[PDB]
Amino acid sequence: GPVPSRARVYTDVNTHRPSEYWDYESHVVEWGNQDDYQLVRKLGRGKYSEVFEAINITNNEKVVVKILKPVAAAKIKREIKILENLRGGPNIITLADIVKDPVSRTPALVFEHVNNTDFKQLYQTLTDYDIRFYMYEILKALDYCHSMGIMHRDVKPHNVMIDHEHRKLRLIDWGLAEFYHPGQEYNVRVASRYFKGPELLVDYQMYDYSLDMWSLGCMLASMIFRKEPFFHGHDNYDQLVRIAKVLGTEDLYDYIDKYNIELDPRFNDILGRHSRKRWERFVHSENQHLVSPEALDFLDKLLRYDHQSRLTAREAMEHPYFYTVV
Ligand SMILES: COc1cc(CC(=O)O)ccc1O
Repeated sequence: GPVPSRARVYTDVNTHRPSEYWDYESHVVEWGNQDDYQLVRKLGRGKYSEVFEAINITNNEKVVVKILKPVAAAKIKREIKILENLRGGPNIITLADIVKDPVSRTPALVFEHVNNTDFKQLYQTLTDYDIRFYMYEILKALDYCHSMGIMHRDVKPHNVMIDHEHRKLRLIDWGLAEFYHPGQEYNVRVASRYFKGPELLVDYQMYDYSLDMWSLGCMLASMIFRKEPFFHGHDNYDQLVRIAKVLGTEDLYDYIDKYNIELDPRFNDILGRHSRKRWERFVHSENQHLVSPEALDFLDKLLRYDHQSRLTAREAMEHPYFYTVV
């Protein structure tokens, strides 16, 4: 069977804490007043919620209301506990209230408002300096949540809200987040296709905070190379082949051999044999001003098959790529 794995940082952060911190099932939700909020417009609808722009009538301030779909109780308590645990942390969205929606009869989470723009609206037009600046801001959020024993598991441009005018960033949508417990096997059906780490794609369940670092590398590659998405898979299987056409198949086999993982046999007819490509293959006249030797070295240290070999969030903050950032 598979070889076990453990995070190389923040391994035992939950083990030493009282059960109150991480046992979300036992958490008692403190309800606010639903009449304090007036819904203004629907922003979007996903698999588990409907999101609205609203106004807090007690202070005339703009807020965002996420009304959860009646799909599951466990997911709701987990998200609430995580948001309350991380509240006030650097670049973490602030949960302002939790009210019972009168129509859906489900919880409605009330958040601070950032801007009607997600990072996906801006990330393909930033300057070199702004890519470094905002990447450093995302790292502050990731090191904080990892230091608090939490993995986000859905890092992607849509989950980074940016107020470009005020140079402010928030990491949102903690609905897939989980507490890291060493030796725990987790569900691999997390993160969006293009940002899924190889551990999810090869069905390795004992993953950790390092999954968020792969997703962050995918965002960086997309920004510096002006290729969205960087790894453009047609489904979860082709997603791994797209990665192997860049990182090569030999390092993929070394990864699965290290953890004694057996690839799904469906890969026998689609994976092939691919050499590792040099990062310079992705540089062209249109993205060259975003590429530097420091950006390429940093990217190379995030996009590694072996989750234990990737930079941690704190090591990433130490990288030369960020030396120019004030
Ligand atoms: C679209 O803006 C926001 C979206 C969300 C949604 C979430 O955290 O799941 C929270 C706060 C926001 O400001």
